[PDB]
Amino acid sequence: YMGWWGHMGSPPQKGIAGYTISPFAARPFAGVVHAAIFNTFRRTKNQALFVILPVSFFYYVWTQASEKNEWLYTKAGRHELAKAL
Amino acid sequence: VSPKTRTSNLKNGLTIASESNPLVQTATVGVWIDAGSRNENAYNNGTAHFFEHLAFKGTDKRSQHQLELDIENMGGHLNAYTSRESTVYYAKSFKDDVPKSVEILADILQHSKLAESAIDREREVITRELEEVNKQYEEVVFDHLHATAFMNQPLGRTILGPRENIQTITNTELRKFITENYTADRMVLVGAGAVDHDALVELAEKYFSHLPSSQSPVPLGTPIPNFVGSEVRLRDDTMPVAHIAIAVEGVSWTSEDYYTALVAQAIIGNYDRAVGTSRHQGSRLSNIVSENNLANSFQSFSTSYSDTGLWGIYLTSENTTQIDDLVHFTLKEWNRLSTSVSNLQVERAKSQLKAGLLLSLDGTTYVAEDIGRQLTTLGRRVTPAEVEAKLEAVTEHDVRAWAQKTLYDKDIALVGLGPIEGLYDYNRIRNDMSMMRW
Repeated sequence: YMGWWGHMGSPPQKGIAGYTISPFAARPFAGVVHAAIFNTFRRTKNQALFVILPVSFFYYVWTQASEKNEWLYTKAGRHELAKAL
Repeated sequence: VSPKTRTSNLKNGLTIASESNPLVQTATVGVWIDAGSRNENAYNNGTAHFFEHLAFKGTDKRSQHQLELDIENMGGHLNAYTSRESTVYYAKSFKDDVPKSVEILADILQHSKLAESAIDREREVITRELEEVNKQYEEVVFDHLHATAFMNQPLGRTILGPRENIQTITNTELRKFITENYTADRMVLVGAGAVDHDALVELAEKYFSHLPSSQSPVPLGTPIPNFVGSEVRLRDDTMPVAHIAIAVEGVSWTSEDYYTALVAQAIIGNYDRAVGTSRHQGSRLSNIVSENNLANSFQSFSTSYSDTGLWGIYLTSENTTQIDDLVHFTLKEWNRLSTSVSNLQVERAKSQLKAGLLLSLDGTTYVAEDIGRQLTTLGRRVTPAEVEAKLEAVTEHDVRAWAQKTLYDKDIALVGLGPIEGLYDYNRIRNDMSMMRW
């Protein structure tokens, strides 16, 4: 499923003209400030839910579990601990 | 030793230049103009080429049909071509048909109708030319090469111009172009073959005396180009042959390195598998390419303009899995112009060029083209003795110094057309412009 240079396995290409300029002719950091602020904000905003929802859910579960565990091993939690074991 | 080129001027500033050859019976007279597509802006790009079509579409006296007949009756032919910096209109005839041909050329240049009906008719013919150059692969490659090397500059524009302009070129802008550009101080009347100089000067006084002079007469071959390292890829898997051009910014006509760049070009040279002798050429690249079947052909070039040039190579190959090797070996031969060339290659190339520059001029049309080109680029015809001296002045140190400032580690303009999947990206090509071992 992959060939090599000259016979890579692409369907025939026709009609595409590609253009580019030399690394010495270009400013490598052109538009960096716009990218760093606006591009990163867009990319991050669009993926935020997929991180926030699972992280926040599992952090909540952990927080509840660790707080209960802590309370069961106090004096106040003696009776509830006795039942739990 | 060839006969001396005689040169005279008129009062308007039209140059007349002639080289007589009493051994031939034909003569090529014509007008070389120091003007071409580069003189257009973006809005009238295509005008110079448009005019070339209309020049043969009828004058104030002779109609289109009469024009055809008059030339047919002369016996020879007329020809014209427009380039970026130069326009030519010439007539090849019999010895004694020269006064007729000068008269017809003077007519089509000064007194052309440019009738709205003819503008409208050619506007379709030229539109069809846009879709048929597509076949002339060398021209496609060189036009993309200029377009990218001189990105958004006048030298980068095509001669035909965009489709948009072809539809909007008016007789007004045609007339304006030829009034601004076709002035006497920019024109040379040239005769080669069976011409008398004194006869040609008289014909010039008769037909080209009412030519406008420009307000500010600069010398012939008077011009800032900013070369862009860049690439155009026109991949077409259905084509069997890849066409590749690689160039760097080269030298102008009046550069002090003009001969050095020609010698360097001759060290790499040309190659064509179809020619029998090509497998035995001395050039290292030729030997590599022929032994390994890397290419069908390659042609080194050193194109000059008034203020810049392009120096490089044009390759054709069916070996689509070894394009990488072809480009690699080519650029490693260029590296050697910087690192390795000695008196051995330099003196061999000088020998070959001393003859080559003279051999090229083998007919009246070639002679006229040589007088016309030299007069419109340098302001004078350079004698073969001067040319032999300038070639002899090229040393191996000159070639190395030139290559180290022009080739070594420099940006290239690269155009690939056809099955060029194997042509690597810009960086890997440009990395072959130097050698890490040196």
